[PDB]
Amino acid sequence: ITGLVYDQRMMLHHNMWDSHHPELPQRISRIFSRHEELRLLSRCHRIPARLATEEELALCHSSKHISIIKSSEHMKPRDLNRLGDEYNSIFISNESYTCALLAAGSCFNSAQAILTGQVRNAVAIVRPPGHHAEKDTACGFCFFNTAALTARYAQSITRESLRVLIVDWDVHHGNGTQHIFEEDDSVLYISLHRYEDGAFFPNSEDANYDKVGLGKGRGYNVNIPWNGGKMGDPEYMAAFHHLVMPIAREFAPELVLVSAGFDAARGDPLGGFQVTPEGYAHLTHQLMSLAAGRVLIILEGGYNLTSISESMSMCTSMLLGDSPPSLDHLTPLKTSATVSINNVLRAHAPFWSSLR
Ligand SMILES: Cc1cc(C)cc(C(=O)N(CC(=O)NC2CCCCC2)Cc2ccc(C(=O)NO)cc2)c1
Ligand SMILES: [K+]
Ligand SMILES: [K+]
Ligand SMILES: [Zn+2]
Repeated sequence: ITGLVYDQRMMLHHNMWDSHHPELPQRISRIFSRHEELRLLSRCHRIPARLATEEELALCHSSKHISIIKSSEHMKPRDLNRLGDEYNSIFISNESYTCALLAAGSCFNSAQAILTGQVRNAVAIVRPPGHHAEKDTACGFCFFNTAALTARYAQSITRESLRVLIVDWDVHHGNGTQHIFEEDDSVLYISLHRYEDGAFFPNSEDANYDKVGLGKGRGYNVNIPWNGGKMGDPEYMAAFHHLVMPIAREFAPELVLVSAGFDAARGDPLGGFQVTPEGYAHLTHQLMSLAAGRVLIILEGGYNLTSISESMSMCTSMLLGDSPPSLDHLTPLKTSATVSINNVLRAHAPFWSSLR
């Protein structure tokens, strides 16, 4: 029923100059170990990992960007150090390119397994993350945009115009995913992210609510930016009820990809929010009502090892069919959260009749 892909070879990507960098190899092994402790692994169908090909990376990335990252596979440490400093917040090791290939190819196999009907949904415990990677550059711990590539891969084996919904609940804006699909009406990108008027990473006004897409893509980019607050379950539930789910139902996606960063969880040193594991489980179960249940959960950020292990395991439990948790929908929101939601409603009401 539920697929799961994990490969410890993705642990080889590491930071040679700061072993305490929070994007640790143990991120994925701790999540995998938690699935075993909770006896969820044996309930899933193990999907094998594989390398994405260079032709598949070219679905979203330029040949120059593919070539440069590929060239790092055999660089000396001094060259890996210099190459990394040419990007915003990037460390590179000799294994980084292969791990990025394995992360993308693992989601390709997961999407294919969903599209053949072999599994109903799937989880991908992969690293390095992807949603900060742009067409021509790496950024924010990301080399290739795994979620964006998986969307294009799905279209390449079913129908070119297959309607794919990408929900990005990582605490950071997926600037790479937004730009790749900004003019595309076949891929709806909805991102919830801490914004702080543009001061939170990645420090760009591209993440604001008035960025709704370009050309034919107008209305197919939904930014839900949080400002001046410590958001948690009530704010994310309200955004799904008023924004994500009404838009997603009207879009009627045929496939749902979740850029699932868990750095908005309580205790995360980079996020500062307090979304609980039950909150992530509620969001997952909501998305399962779409696309006849065809949901692929792809790991992005998340850096409290205990928090991400519990949170993603709760999402897998939901995909396996376990009963969703009960949450108080009457809890009052932070006042700035209501302002954020109303700003998004005003910006997207001219494009979605479900908001009018
Ligand atoms: C180079 C570096 C390393 C580490 C471990 C963290 C950070 C960091 O503090 N950052 C967020 C931030 O506010 N930087 C400001 C920008 C304005 C001027 C001064 C610092 C970067 C970052 C990138 C990606 C992700 C992610 O992918 N999360 O899922 C998280 C953090 C930098
Ligand atoms: K996000
Ligand atoms: K779009
Ligand atoms: Zn993040």
